Amino acid sequence: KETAAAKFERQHMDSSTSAASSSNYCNQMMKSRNLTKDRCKPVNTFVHESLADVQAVCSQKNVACKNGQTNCYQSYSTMSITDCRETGSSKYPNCAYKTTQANKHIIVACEGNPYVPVHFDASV
Repeated sequence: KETAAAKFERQHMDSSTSAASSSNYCNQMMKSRNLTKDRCKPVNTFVHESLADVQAVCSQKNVACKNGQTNCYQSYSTMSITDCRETGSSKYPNCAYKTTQANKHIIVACEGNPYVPVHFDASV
């Protein structure tokens, strides 16, 4: 299984593109990253950075995760994120998304050795 840090990578990292170049970027992109291989995942976010850049968020500002958990961290600078939200009924295998390209600060849930983003939580 694609656990914690690898699952973050799978779900989020899109470094090859600096931004959602299309209003339908998420539709295709979601597929290639294994996210929609069985079911069309209702909501997800891509993050247009390297892993190294996002590891850098884990030691900026400590925050609470959306549930209340103490192990989420925010960057002092805005990051290029692409929110992928299902539109017009996301059916398998023709998964249908609405794409948002935004430059917002990110909350990554971090741990491990070396200390790495394991889960993405919120863009603020």
